[PDB]
Amino acid sequence: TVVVTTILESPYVMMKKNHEMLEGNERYEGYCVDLAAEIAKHCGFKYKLTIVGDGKYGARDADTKIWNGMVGELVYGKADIAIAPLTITLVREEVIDFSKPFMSLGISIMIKKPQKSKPGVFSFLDPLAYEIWMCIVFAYIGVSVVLFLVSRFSPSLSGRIVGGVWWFFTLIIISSYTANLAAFLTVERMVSPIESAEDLSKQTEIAYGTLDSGSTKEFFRRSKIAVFDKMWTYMRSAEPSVFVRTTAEGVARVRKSKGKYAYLLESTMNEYIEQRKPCDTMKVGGNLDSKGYGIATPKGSSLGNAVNLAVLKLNEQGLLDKLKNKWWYDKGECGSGTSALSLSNVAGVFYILVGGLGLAMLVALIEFCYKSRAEAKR
Amino acid sequence: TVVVTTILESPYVMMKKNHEMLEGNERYEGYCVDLAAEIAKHCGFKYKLTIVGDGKYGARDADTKIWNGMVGELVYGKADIAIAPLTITLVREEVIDFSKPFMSLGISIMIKKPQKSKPGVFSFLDPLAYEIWMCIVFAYIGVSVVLFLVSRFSPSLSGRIVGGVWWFFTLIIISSYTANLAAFLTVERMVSPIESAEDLSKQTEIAYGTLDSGSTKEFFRRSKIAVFDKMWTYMRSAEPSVFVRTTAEGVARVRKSKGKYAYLLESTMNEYIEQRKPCDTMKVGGNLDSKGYGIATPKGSSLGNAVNLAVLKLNEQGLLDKLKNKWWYDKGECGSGTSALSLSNVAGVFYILVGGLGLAMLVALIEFCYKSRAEAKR
Amino acid sequence: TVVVTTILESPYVMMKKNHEMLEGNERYEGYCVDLAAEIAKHCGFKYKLTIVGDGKYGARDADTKIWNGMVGELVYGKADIAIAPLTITLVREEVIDFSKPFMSLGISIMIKKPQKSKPGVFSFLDPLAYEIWMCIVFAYIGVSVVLFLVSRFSPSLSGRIVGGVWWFFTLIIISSYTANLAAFLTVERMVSPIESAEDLSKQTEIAYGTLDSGSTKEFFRRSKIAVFDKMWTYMRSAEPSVFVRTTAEGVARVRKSKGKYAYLLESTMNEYIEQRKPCDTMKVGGNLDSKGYGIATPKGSSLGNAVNLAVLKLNEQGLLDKLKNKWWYDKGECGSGTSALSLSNVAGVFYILVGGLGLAMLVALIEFCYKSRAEAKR
Amino acid sequence: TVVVTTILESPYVMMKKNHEMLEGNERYEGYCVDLAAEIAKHCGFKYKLTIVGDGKYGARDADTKIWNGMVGELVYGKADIAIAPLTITLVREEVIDFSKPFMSLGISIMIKKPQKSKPGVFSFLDPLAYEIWMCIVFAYIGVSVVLFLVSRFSPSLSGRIVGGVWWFFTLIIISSYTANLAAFLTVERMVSPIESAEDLSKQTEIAYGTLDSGSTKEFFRRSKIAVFDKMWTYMRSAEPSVFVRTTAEGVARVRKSKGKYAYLLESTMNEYIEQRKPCDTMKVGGNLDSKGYGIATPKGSSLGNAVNLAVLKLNEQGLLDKLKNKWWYDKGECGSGTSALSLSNVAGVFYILVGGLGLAMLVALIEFCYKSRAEAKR
Amino acid sequence: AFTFAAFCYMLSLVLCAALIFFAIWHIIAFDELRTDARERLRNIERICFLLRKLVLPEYSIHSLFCIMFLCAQEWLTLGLNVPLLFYHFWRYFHCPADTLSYCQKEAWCKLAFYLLSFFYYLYCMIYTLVSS
Amino acid sequence: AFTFAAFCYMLSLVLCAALIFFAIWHIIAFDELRTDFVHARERLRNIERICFLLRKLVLPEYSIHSLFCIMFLCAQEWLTLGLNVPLLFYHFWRYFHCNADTLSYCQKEAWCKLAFYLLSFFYYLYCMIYTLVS
Amino acid sequence: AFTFAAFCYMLSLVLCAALIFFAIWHIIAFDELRTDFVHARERLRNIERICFLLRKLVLPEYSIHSLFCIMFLCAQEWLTLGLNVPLLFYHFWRYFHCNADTLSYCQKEAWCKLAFYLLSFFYYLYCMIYTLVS
Amino acid sequence: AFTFAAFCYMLSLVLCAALIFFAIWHIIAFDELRTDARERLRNIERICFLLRKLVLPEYSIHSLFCIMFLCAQEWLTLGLNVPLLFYHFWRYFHCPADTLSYCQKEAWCKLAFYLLSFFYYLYCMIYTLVSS
Repeated sequence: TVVVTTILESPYVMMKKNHEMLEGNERYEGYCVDLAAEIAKHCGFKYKLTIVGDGKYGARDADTKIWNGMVGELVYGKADIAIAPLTITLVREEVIDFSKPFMSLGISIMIKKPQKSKPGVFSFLDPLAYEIWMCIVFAYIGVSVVLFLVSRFSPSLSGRIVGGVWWFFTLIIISSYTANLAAFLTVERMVSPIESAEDLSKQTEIAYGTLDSGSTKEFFRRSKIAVFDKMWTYMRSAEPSVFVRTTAEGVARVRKSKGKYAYLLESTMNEYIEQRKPCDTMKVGGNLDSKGYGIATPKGSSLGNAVNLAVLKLNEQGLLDKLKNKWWYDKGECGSGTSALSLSNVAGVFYILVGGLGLAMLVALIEFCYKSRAEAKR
Repeated sequence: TVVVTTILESPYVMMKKNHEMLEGNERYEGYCVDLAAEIAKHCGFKYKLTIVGDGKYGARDADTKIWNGMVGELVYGKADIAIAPLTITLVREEVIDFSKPFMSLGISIMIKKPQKSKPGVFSFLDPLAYEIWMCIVFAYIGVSVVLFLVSRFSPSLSGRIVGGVWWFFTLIIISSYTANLAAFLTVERMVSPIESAEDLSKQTEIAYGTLDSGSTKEFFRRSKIAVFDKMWTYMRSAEPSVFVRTTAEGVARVRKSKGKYAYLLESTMNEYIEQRKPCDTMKVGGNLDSKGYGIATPKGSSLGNAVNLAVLKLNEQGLLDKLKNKWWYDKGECGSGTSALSLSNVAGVFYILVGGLGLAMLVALIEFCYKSRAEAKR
Repeated sequence: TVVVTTILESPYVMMKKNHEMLEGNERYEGYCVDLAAEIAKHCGFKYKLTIVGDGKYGARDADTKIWNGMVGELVYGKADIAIAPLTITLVREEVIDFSKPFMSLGISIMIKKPQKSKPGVFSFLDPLAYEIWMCIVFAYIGVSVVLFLVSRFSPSLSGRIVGGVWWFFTLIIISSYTANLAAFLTVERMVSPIESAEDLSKQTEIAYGTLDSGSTKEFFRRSKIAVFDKMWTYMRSAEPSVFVRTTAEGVARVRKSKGKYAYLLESTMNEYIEQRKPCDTMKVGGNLDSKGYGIATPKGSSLGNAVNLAVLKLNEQGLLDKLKNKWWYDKGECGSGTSALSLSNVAGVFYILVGGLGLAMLVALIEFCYKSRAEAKR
Repeated sequence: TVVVTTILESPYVMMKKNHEMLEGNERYEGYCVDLAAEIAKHCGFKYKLTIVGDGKYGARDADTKIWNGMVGELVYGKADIAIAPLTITLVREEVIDFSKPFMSLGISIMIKKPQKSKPGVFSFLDPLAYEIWMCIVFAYIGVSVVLFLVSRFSPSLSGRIVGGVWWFFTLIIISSYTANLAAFLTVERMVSPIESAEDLSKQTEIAYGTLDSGSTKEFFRRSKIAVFDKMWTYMRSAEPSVFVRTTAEGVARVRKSKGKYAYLLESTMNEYIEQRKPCDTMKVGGNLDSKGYGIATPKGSSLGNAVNLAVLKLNEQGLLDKLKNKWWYDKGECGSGTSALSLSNVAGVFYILVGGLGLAMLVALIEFCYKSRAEAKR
Repeated sequence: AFTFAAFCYMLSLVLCAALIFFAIWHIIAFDELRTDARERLRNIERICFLLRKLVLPEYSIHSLFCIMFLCAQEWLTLGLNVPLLFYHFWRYFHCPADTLSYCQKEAWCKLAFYLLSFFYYLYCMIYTLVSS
Repeated sequence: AFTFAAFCYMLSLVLCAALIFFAIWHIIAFDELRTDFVHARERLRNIERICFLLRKLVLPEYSIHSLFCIMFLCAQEWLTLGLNVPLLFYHFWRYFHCNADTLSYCQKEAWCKLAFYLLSFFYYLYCMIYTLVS
Repeated sequence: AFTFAAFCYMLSLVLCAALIFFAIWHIIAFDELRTDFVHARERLRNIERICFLLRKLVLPEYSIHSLFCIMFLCAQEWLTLGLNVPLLFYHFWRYFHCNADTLSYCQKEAWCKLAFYLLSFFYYLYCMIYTLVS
Repeated sequence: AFTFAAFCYMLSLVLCAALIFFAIWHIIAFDELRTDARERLRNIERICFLLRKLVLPEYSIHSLFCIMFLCAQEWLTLGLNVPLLFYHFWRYFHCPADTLSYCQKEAWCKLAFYLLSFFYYLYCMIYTLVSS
């Protein structure tokens, strides 16, 4: 047989529901499981779907350079093959053989999908441009003035056409406003201003953090680019600590930080979460960097070429995409993805009303104190 | 002889109103009864009816390898012929000579009969809360009061500006109400309830379930169809469980739920129910699978070649269609069971209208009195 | 090998594009072709996909009882098997062996899908019920009367509340009409009044006919039921000749008879046409009768049982439905299935306007001829 | 040493502004050029660049069984190494040692950049024809004339009824205009252009095509995926042919078509085009397949183990991302390339408004003159 | 529950509610005029003004009742009104306006008629509202 | 079958109704004035009243006939307009063209004008008829 | 943070503006009348004018104060209403309760009423403030 | 192409189109009054009526121009109007109304100012309309 070492991470390595009631390879399941199955089919052999000890992918010690993780196994003979989401690195390849990537990915972004924004106190103007509002106002006052100038400037054949054209105008205005507002309220399209990481670099309202220790953090510290360097500057000079200690921590933070946080992680885990519950997240933009999970094998082996060839065979056979759709989207729970009108949507209207009302009232008061004063005193 | 084993399933076979008061074939009644009558009239033979003890149609036990039900009755000489809704199958075709299908059928859908058309009296206030209606009313009265004050103590400009601001206000208000109402109407309009099974595969708001175990579920399994594959994927991940106990339970749970649940069963049974009280069901989705019920007989018999002929003759003379009509619609407890706006949606408007009219007439009368009396007399 | 006799009818038997450039079974294609392929797979043998001579399914001669068609072949040894859409009948089975139906079907209806109806001269009232219109009218006149009764019946505090409530009323009315009309014009739901054959039996505006010679015509002549007997009475006593001589004739008739004709035929051909061009037809209701296309084989043969078993094997394997979806829907062209407002939609409004206008004009004329007459003469 | 065979494909490799004026590696320029520079700087070797004669990457001929292109150059000693966008494949992996992917990529979509936002001046008249606008205008003037006549020769009832009928008329008119405008707006609102390939599979208004022949089409074939299966079914039944000649043709035919056609190509090439003039394209659909470009070498070589290390080191230092940015965006001819209503849609309203205002002022002035002059003077 | 006839009944109800007070004022004015110089002349003429004035309203509202109950398919109640239409036509033809007896008689009869039509319309509305 | 000309034609005949009415009324006024041609004070008051009504019934003719012409124009109709134009010519001529002697001509003027308006009413109805169905 | 009581409160203080204004104007009128208490004809005309204005400025007080009360009621507010009620009691008392001697009381009446209205203005603004943010 | 300032320019244009005729009538009225019993008294008073009347319109329309060109961010043209606002404030403070010379002088100057603002607004609208 073969010593297959991997680690428990979904949807790659998952324990069957009745794992305690089972003893064998049937316990495990996921992506890499069927992957190793097809790999053995191609080559032909027996394999024991074991697990890593320290629950680590692979790294070394700065002082003892001891490989901890699957790397330590495939290097120290404890294992013969590692079919897991093992990231490919310069150092890890300098010691063993990495097959061609079976899963290309890259760092991505995770946020909470757009929720219904604040009522927008002055939102009833959103259907139209402020310029159109000012034009309506000035047209109203100009028409009133013209009417004033056909009574003193003349004793009608003028108020008729003026009234008619004003009727036409207000008609079309009412209709346009109603139609646009109905279109707004019917479909309810949602969008967030974050379609990339450049946007996050520009603004600073919503925050963003990373796992306090991981490849992503070092990459951000490194990668001296105008954008990523700026984001590292921010996350280094920013309070409170935007970083986290685990993944689910950042996920729950974004969930409770609905509109002011965003977590960066492997695009695979992001696409996975987005399909899991509570279906209240989303990935935006594209992969910042580009990495690849590929098979591993000790430096001197015999499956290197066979596995490297089977990987391309599957990538061309439309099989890796099949397994991915299975374990990410078909299995996905988020396969799916009117209300009344509150006062907050129209409060500005009543504010304007009260304003104009008090204004007319003060005008009348001063006009009275002038008219009566003049008529009495004179 | 001629023994005839059957089963008690309505309306195919049932007990007469007073079966204990009768002794013989006159006891039972149903589609299959008249069918056997016609078969005897054709082949010219006397028969004796019997019921199956096991209450099951027929099947093999993985441990005994012994057919049961009427199938076993025939195979084991306990019966001469079977006249019942005995589904045709390959396993059963290997032990008997199924006649030609006297009734074609398949899997269907069942849902709640939609009659939810009881609109509230003040439904027209649903587009926006009373919190805004009261503001509107008090704004109207305040603007009236202020126009009154102005034109009273200054017999202009204040009048012009209050007119303009009220113009703006009422504009926005009517437009908002109209738009939200149009949203409600449109959304309620473009909702196709169901037209086929795919309507359920591409949605999850309405759950769909089947019986605990039966040929229905088995067909949903081992099915190449991607649609049925996805539907089985869904039902297998049901929480709560879409699968239910005896059909009565799956029927009642949709009889109670407005439109949240659907039950998949035999098209014939669905049609039978749709014609039964409380006539709160319906069947729209065309039959998914295509099967047929047939008359069985012991393989080494002499009637199959004399039975298929009668079945075909009756299917050609429409007698079978006549019997189906009789036992489904003529015997049906349910005889046969728009876009515009009904007054029921706008009643409160006219109610408050007439209320205001009467109030105004009363006020006018009391003012007429308090004026004329106090002036001419006092 | 085997003598496979069939006939050219789509989507069962179709010649490949390069049929002249080919010589063999690869020429043909369709449903029954793959059917026979899987049948031979099950049993195991060679077959020559030949064709019938007279281009007829099967029948006899009233005088010479000579079987013309595939029946003549399987009876006179000219063939060994007939995998075609051969209808199962009493007479045809009295001579040979019919397998269990592989395709259940029944007579259906074919019409032209609903097109945008006439503008509906008085359609602008469709959004609301005539009762609501009359109520609007009577409320307007009653309010005008009440206003008349607060000026002569009294010299305001009455016109204020009356004006306000009337403003509220007309507001809600405008909004409701606008919203309902927008909902009508946005989605544009289409429906025909023909959801079954009972409807065709009731009305007589739109006509319906059948092939002047075929199983359908005789069935309609026969089948003494309140409905089908009535439809036969109609089509027998009706001018011009509703019948036709072929199928495409009736199809083109319905196409050019857009809203006053409907053709009855096998549901299979109907579902087939509905997916072909010009995608301007549709099937409604359900199968009136119930028939089945099944395999045929001479009276005494050896494939009878094997074929009867393979048929059920396929029906249970979800294969017949697969081939059907392939040759009817996947191959189907009709995989898919705003405007301005013409004057015809609102002509009634201008008619009403001119009516009221001339009415007021005549009223004014007579009022003048009375007032001036009295003032001059007296 | 070191021979380096390449190919002329932009921006990977190109000719300098004046290549004839230069002799050596300084002649060419591109991503691959700086890549080879970095590889030499890492491994410390001098190289000499060359171009392939066949202008093809590499493939076998079914008759010769002889690789061509740079693949053959390497296999046949004509080249020491290849630095080009040489897609990784299984057949090619069997003859050389592909380095690790220096650039991941896949199949993408291309469409026309939507900027069609040039609304007509009188677009607000589109909801209904001028045939109705003229009727409305003349109805207004006729009602004015008739009210004038009435109040003139009868100084009522006619006034009340004309007011009521005009109320009804204007009600219906504004409601109809508003509703049709809302229909237009909403319909134009709920149109998701594209988000993935499935958006095309479930529609047929926008055709989609690929190159005449290539790995793209081959992937679309032999693909288990039901989505790609349906897309290949569609493209195979294309009429006219969606497949096209050299990519330039498929690009231009969508450059001309507004949104009727889409072209599927390499994600890298699509991104390159999107940054090229006339900047009338875009790429939204995520990469469908997952492949990568790599540096090749003769199997029995000594650099692969010295080349994969450099490739990984550069991918980790972000140098490759820097080069991609340089050669796509920094060198891009295109820098980086709402819901409410703009004044452009309502200009004609204010135009006719001011026209009527000026006409009224002119009429008032001439009336003032003809009155004052003729009265006080004459 | 509404059926569009309850609306006409409510309208006729609110109108007859004013008609009854109209007729009561008529009766009381006749009682006060029964007194039969400048004081009495004014007390008579200023009231004959209102009398001769408030004549068209009756015709208008009665024709309105007729038209409504005709368009609402309510025939059983129209026959209870057409006789008053004939009476009003005869009045327009020839109406005396010795005269106090006839006037008070017609006033009392019309008042009773309107008070009864009140209850009639009320019961009809009540019956139509709950006819579901 | 509307064409925007049916509305114009029906409106035109509507207005022609009162046009005919006013023509007949002017004819009757001229007839009673001819008959006529303190009883003197009463006749003076009566003729003052009738002349006031006449002078009040001048602008409407111009207005509605100009409306006829302009609506016929705006409807791309070019066979009836040309028939209403001469009347507009006469109208504009009346200003710088125009009791015991003047009535002699006003009588025939009103008579011919009434005949013209009646003929125009019939023609407009015929046009609306054979244009509303096509 | 609207509650439907903020609108009522802001409207109430708006109206209280002119309430204070009219109170001060009545105070000034009473002061000039006290000073006063053909020159006689001129004084008579002036006092007639001022009394006409007064009698014209009576109904608005009742109207707007009743509006205050009814809107406070319709807003489920029950701490300010109870403070405006006594003024309504006094108003309805004025009918069957009520120059050279009457001004002696009208002076203090208007003074106390102005104080009440000013205090109510401040209280309404405070209520709107600490109710508009929550 | 519109930019919301062409609207204010069109409005000021239609208003100055009336202002120019206003000032021309002013000038002609002064010319006719230069004649300086009951006939002349009336010919003077009936015209002084219109003069003293048509005073508020100028203030109103000028303040309107100012407010509009302020809200349209059009500053280059507001400074061409604020001096007239100061002039009108000074007039409201103290205005003589010996007097024919001053009146005709101010009339002519304001007429020229309005005629020039006409062309100014016209050119500004033309430049703003095709600034695409």
